[PDB]
Amino acid sequence: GVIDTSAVESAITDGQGDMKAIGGYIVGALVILAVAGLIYSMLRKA
Repeated sequence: GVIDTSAVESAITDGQGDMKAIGGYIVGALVILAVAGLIYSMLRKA
């Protein structure tokens, strides 16, 4: 019958399992591709 010591286990128990493991790699690849776009910026002459 605890209303706070047990809460800390709840977060661990409920950390977050739902496509977060495989899904995290998919978003990471999108960020590297945006970096290549800067090369076209040379045409801007800035």
